[PDB]
Amino acid sequence: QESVKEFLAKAKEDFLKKWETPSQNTAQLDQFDRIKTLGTGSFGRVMLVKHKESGNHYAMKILDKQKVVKLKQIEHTLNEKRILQAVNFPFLVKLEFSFKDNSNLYMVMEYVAGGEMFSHLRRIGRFSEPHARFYAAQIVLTFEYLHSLDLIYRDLKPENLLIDQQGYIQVTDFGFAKRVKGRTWTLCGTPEYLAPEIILSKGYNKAVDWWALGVLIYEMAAGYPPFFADQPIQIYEKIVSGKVRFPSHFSSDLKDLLRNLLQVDLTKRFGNLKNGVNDIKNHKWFATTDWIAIYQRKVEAPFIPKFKGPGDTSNFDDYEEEEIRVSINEKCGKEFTEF
Amino acid sequence: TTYADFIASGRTGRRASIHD
Ligand SMILES: Nc1ncnc2c1ncn2[C@@H]1O[C@H](COP(=O)(O)OP(=O)(O)O)[C@@H](O)[C@H]1O
Repeated sequence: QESVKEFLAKAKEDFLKKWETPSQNTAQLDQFDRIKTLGTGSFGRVMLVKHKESGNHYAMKILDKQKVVKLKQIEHTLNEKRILQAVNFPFLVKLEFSFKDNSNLYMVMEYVAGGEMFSHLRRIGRFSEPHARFYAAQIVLTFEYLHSLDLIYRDLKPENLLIDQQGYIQVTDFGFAKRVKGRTWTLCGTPEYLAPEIILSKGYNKAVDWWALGVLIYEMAAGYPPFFADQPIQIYEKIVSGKVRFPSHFSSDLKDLLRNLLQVDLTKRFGNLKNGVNDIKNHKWFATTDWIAIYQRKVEAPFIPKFKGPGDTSNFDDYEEEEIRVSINEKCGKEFTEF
Repeated sequence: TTYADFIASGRTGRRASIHD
């Protein structure tokens, strides 16, 4: 069953072509009517918009060029767009258009109306193992794909995982995604999901994404993360210790998988070994998982959000709106030339 | 319980990423 090797090989050729000669200026602001904010993160906002000529809705990520510079995220933003436009996988949100003006950078993605896994997770409390397993399999295949292209995601979390109309995951936010061979050192990500090697400024690799998968699986199944506190600094102390505790309801299989993902020793962490991703795929916790079926989206979703219209946002919280300004003077022109 | 302690903490809402 190594058509996956051939699959990845062709997938790589496809990626490299686009990574080599990226798409640019495929749209403009006036082609959309801005409706409402869907969510916000460290910087910029994501708005639900309607494309005039087609009538389709999209999620427009808006980035203030001046804020990007202030926060020293230039390179990261260029990575985000360059990578987004080049990738293609069933569980990666699609970048439909991208462009820029005097003040901002815009990345228009396909609108995923189901909302964040985060909201559903907090609301319901926690997911059953089969439910969590369903989502986990999708991330596993996603990281196998990304990693095969020398990409590190670095921002795994329920907040960046959207549920589509069929109940499948759509990964968003490549703000910290990077294409790297070897190690890297940036201190980035979300505190609760940081692998110990990131916190210890030792330098790290793809293995950090596998640690984050452990954190994700734990949080979905438990309802709360494996390492939490009121301040990030206290969180790092707990992560570094490595001492983890599992809820009484955790199956023996789940705990064994988690002990292998939330593994401080890189020579022992699953996903980072000789057999690589297959150590995870072949794990007992994933025994009932039909990997091909998952990739083909032929498995029945355990949860299908309520669909009330093409531009319905009932699955997202409401946010304080603010005018999208555009200066008559070009800002940071040289810095974002390739965007 | 761990649930209670989580629920009463200040990090149950959407978490922001860092760049430190
Ligand atoms: N394609 C999308 N469809 C629907 N909502 C989205 C989409 N992309 C992002 N969102 C919403 O926007 C939020 C932030 O997106 P993100 O890329 O993380 O931007 P920011 O830089 O503000 O963090 C998400 O957590 C989500 O609620």
